[PDB]
Amino acid sequence: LRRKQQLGKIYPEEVSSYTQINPDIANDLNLTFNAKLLWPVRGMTVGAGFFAFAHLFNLPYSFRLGLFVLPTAVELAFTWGNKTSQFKSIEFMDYLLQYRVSKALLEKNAKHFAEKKAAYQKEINSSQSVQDLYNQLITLVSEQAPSE
Amino acid sequence: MLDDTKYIQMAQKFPRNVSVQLNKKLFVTRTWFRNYYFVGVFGIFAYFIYNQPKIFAPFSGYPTTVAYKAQPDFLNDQVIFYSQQRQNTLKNF
Ligand SMILES: CCCCCCCCCCCCCCCCCC(=O)OC[C@H](COP(=O)(O)OCCN)OC(=O)CCCCCCCCCCCCCCCCC
Repeated sequence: LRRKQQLGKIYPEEVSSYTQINPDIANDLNLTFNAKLLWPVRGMTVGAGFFAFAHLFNLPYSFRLGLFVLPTAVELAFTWGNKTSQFKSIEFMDYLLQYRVSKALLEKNAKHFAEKKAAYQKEINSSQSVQDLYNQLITLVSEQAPSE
Repeated sequence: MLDDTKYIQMAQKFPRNVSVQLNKKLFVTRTWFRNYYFVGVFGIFAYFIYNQPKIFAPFSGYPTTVAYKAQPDFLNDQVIFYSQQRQNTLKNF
């Protein structure tokens, strides 16, 4: 609740962004938060298959209704709960908060960095991060540069 | 002492070549009735015992978590992420 209050709201773009590290990010966030009503589609499909089997073999309607309810109950039981989903949602929310803070700083300093950005684009043809490039340069200096 | 003479006689002397063919359909029907009354009745209790501890004590099932720190990348309009491994522990009692 604290992290979700700090974040305010979550948009699908950030979920897609975090899909890089958590492919099941949406499947965990849906079980963690009351975003949309979740129907046991797989359980209902299994129940429909059992219903077809019962119709083919002439089983009682009570039996086929029970065999439809049972897979639905199993799906609901395996769906609800799952506090591991809450843990992964906490991780995703931390990632999203950090991303939003960095984005806010970017927007704040866009005008200040506009002028420097043009010469950096006109001088450096690589799109890699300045921090990574500077770390690589520091390593290169530490290795090759003569101590003298 | 109980007068178990007839039962003792039966136990001592029994046929050793008599067998009865079993209706496969009826045997399967009874076995699947047992399977139905097992899954659809006892699985509720078994899954309760298995999962309710996992619902009321989740912190013990997820030992390690990750934390992130972000820095801006203005010249490329990117976001740089630094990760960290932490031991999943309670917070803000
Ligand atoms: C990833 C890959 C996974 C693959 C999974 C594969 C699963 C395969 C499951 C196969 C199930 C086969 C079931 C066959 C049932 C046969 C029943 C039978 O022969 O008896 C028929 C009998 C008829 O009823 P009656 O009232 O006598 O009426 C007369 C009609 N002539 O009817 C009766 O008396 C009632 C019969 C009740 C049957 C109950 C069936 C319960 C099945 C529970 C399955 C649980 C699986 C859990 C999987 C979890 C996975 C995470």
